[PDB]
Parts: sequence; structure tokens; C-alpha cells
Amino acid sequence: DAFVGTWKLVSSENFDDYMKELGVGFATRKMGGMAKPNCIISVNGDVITIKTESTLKNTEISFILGQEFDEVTADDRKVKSTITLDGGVLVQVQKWDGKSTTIKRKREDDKLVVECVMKGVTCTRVYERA
Ligand SMILES: CSc1cnc(SCc2n[nH]c3cccc(OCc4ccccc4)c23)nc1O
Repeated sequence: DAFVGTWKLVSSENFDDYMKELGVGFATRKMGGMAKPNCIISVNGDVITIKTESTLKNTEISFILGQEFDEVTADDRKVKSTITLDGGVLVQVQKWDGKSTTIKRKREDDKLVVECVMKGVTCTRVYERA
């Protein structure tokens, strides 16, 4: 849809602080901070697929809006995820151990803007079309 495409990371703010707030250890934060991922978003009927690709790590999720699914995150958390579309924004919540984090993906001008929140920490990652 508005989101379908191949997106390349072009800026990031506060991603280390966000990872730290999630309890990610140094080695994984180091590799994650240095990563320059592509994000490939596709849709087929009810099912949306989001691939995140980088030199040192690839991940993928596929989901139906509103239907909770199990996910293993890049930092190896075992979470329950739900994604919904609200006002043109894909809103993802991950829940694990009584905690939650939100990841909001929006389209703004030429950008795919991703806002990641854990407690008081807010990270913004910006992608542009490949
Ligand atoms: C949600 S938004 C988002 C998510 N992940 C990435 S790159 C992940 C990655 N690529 N290579 C990597 C190599 C090592 C570690 C990585 O991640 C760690 C991480 C990701 C997320 C939460 C906590 C820890 C990576 N870009 C984004 O924009």
C-alpha cells in the first residue's frame, strides 16, 4: 500500500538508548547501532510481510492486522505482537514479561518514519525508498 516497498535506513536518533531501555546488552547494541538495514514491506490479501535485512542480521514478520502473533525479536526477546492500522499509521505493540514497547510506522513526504518507544525513551528511524 502506501507502505509497500523497499526502504533503506537514512537516519536514526536514540536507537542505542532505546535498545538499552529494552535491556539489550552491549554486544548486541553495538551490532544493532552499526546496522544499516533495508526494510521490505509487501502485502498479499490479509497478510502483510515486513523483512528487515542487514549484513549481520535478517528478520521477518508476517501478520494479519488485529491478530496477535508470536515473534522473536532481533535481540532474542520472545514477544506477543499485535499490529493495527490507525489513521494511516501501522501501530505495533510487543508484549513480554509484563512490559510493552510500541513501534509506529508512518509515511511522511518521501520518508517511512518509525517511532519506537520504551518507557521514557523515544527513538526515531527514517527510511527512504531504495
Ligand atoms: C523496531 S524499528 C527497527 C528494528 N530493527 C532495526 S535493525 C536491527 C538489526 N539489524 N542488524 C542487527 C544486528 C544486531 C542487532 C540488531 O538489532 C537489535 C535490536 C533491534 C530492535 C530492538 C532491540 C534490539 C540488528 N531497525 C529498525 O528500524
